[PDB]
Amino acid sequence: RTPVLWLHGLECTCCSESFIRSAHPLMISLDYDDTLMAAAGHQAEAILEEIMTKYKGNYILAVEGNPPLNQDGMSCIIGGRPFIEQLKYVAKDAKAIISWGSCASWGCVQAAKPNPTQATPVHKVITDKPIIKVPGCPPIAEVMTGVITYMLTFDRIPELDRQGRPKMFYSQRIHDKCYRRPHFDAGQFVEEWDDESARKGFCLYKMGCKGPTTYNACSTTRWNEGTSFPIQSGHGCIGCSEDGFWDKGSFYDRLTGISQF
Amino acid sequence: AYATQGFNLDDRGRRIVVDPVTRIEGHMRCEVNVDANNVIRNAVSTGTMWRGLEVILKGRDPRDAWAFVERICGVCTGCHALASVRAVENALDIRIPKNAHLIREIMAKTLQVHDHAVHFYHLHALDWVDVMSALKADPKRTSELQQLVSPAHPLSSAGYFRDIQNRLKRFVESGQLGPFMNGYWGSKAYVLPPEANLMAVTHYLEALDLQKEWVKIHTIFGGKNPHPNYLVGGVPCAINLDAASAPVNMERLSFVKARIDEIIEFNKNVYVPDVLAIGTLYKQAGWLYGGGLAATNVLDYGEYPNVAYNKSTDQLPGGAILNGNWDEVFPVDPRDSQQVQEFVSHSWYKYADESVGLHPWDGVTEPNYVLGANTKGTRTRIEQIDESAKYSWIKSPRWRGHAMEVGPLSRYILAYAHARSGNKYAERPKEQLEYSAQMINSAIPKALGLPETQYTLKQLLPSTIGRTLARALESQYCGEMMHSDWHDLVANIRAGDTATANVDKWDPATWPLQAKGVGTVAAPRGALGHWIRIKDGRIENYQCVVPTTWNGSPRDYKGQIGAFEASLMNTPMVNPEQPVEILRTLHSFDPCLACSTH
Ligand code: SF4
Ligand code: F3S
Ligand SMILES: [Cl-]
Ligand SMILES: [Mg+2]
Repeated sequence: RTPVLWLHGLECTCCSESFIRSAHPLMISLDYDDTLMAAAGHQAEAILEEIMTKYKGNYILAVEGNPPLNQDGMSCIIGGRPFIEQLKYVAKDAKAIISWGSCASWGCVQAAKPNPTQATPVHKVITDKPIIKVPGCPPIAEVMTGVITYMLTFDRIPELDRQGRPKMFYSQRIHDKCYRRPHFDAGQFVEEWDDESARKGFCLYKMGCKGPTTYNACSTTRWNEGTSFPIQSGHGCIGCSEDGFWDKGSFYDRLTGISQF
Repeated sequence: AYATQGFNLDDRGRRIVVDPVTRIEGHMRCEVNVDANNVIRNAVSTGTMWRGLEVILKGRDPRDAWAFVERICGVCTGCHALASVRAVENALDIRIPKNAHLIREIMAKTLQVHDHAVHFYHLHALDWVDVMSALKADPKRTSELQQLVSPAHPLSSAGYFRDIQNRLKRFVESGQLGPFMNGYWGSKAYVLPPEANLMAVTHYLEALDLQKEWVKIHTIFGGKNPHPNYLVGGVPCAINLDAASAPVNMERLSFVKARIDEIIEFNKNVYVPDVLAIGTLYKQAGWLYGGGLAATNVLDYGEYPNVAYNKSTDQLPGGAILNGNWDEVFPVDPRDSQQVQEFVSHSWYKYADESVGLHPWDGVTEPNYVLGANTKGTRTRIEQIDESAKYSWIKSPRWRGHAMEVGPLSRYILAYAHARSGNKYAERPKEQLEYSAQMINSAIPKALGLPETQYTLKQLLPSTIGRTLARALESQYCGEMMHSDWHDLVANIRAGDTATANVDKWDPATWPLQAKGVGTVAAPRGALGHWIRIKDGRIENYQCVVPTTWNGSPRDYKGQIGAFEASLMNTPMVNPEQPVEILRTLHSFDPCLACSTH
């Protein structure tokens, strides 16, 4: 068995919450995760170090959140030391590294302009290890558990795209199979919230939907055991799995050049 | 050494450090000093993260703000979105339609239940429950205990408990203890018998299974959980009852009601009875520590009005109590510059004048990470933090200069005080409190063959037990309320009102050229506010004061301690190398450190 050690940088904890929503599956030895552990303080820190030695180059490091480079790294302190030091220490002997969510993958909200802490994604700090990006704010629960399951079944990272995202989950844009696509194709759009068109489920492009430029499994796998997704519940995609989505203009400003899509 | 708020602080004793504090959200360090008999005489709360979300909002569109601030926290997911849309609506004089109000209330109450129940089982329970003792339980006698604690809970057979115990023993014998590795099991701090421990572990597993269903209410109305979508002026989930093309139709509403009904069963049959049982046994052991500020000063903004935009109809009516005088609830006004203020004297920020507290409309967030002269260690390797100087990323909120506790306990104290003074909207929390006191004092002791006690609610409530109890009661009350909200929603739609968004002020060309607003929420952990200033269509200032900011605050200009530090004071520790009691009390606040610092 291969242990999974889960670290937390600067984060909101959404990815951890998403992971526990997974229905399929509901395998690992989660021997470190600060949010769950019975032990605290020195006793928690000691648990971390025993696993690294016993399973050298045969544990997985999963990272939620990211390290800040400003404030001498002490805008995120663990055990009186900068988080970046813990991250580098644990990364050194990991077999593989998972960057959970948009925070670890790209920066997410704390890296949006003007980024007061110089929050930096994991792959810009750890450059000599196999990494997999699992972006989204948070990612879909079944995407997170699907990644872990593949890695534990096959003892390797699944096929990645050029941005380091698993092709098994991030190969399609939301817009490809969005159920509102026939409305888009017929020029049938919502123009104001709760207009007649909105009550008929017309396409949300003119309300700012970023589905046409966002890769994720939201339109097919959907959320919370396939209950809904943002568009089905009436709000456009805000682009939350794409690098730098907070700084691509207002969420309610439409994409330019509709004919492209 | 110095005296403040009736607490005699003294740092001359043995220093103990807990970093990381585990089983919380986010990053916290705690330090204490203990006397010759291992009693806490000093306590130091340090928020060890900051992201700077307030500064990130500057210059952006107020309509987009909710999505940014929602990412303050994925645990209390959506409460910041609600505060934000309320603040913008307040600034721009926007009134939302009834269906949007009810849907927001249902989403809020769903968060309350999820957050409270998952906290208790997933994060708090291990401070009261010894998981290794559960292995020594008799499944038959555990089954018999389950009948006494909650006869209506159908999952009760000896075989059910026996199967749970075996898979725990298997997990334990594997050698891969995972989250149970190097715990404090067998401490004399744990007082439950084996059967009560196995019962709790069993309900842990039930809670973790069911929590994923409850949040589907957010998924229906808001697209996803965590981080459901909100909207300035209403909700995006447009309605057409009788058709499958709109976000909300009758089938989706029936699905929501089914989830609410499940919630009601869990709260009344599992959660509340467990907390009453555990509370009774720790009360019998004499463990009434952890009151801190709850014994004197509590605050909440007030929430859940029966009639939208009519605060006199708040079903959790708020205000402020001082000096433990429960006969005098003072009104709290989030707009008044002399009421809510934040100091940074002992925080890693800077003001022009740090002898002054700033109301959040004039709030300032400029970082200043610097350690005091008495620090043991260096800037990047802290051994012992210097609480005489700046020691936390959390600001210091105060009300008219007073340090206050916030949270479910504060709300329940305030509700009880209101009911005593004639308020007719607080009848249910009063009933819950009186029922709970009778169970803890009399019915549970009678059933377990323990002595009857005579504690009043004024003695029971200001304690770590009381703080834990109030959370469970609040969960129950929130499930009951949203069941009513659902009926009112469906009735309003069936009568012909399908409106979900007011778009009259959507376009920024309609806005006043400058405006300011405040949105408040009774978030799971306490009193939440967002204060916004808008200038020429953009965010000019955005400041958040969050419940864990109140509770986890460091000392202010006058040296007054906050709720966490006060709650740890005067508590004995069985073993100063095992922080069992520290964690038990800290966890009773359900600390959310990302919330606290934002
Ligand atoms: S623009 Fe958005 S709502 Fe419209 S079809 Fe594409 S993904 Fe769906
Ligand atoms: S906002 Fe995110 S959750 Fe999916 S629909 Fe868009 S990628
Ligand atoms: Cl990003
Ligand atoms: Mg603030």
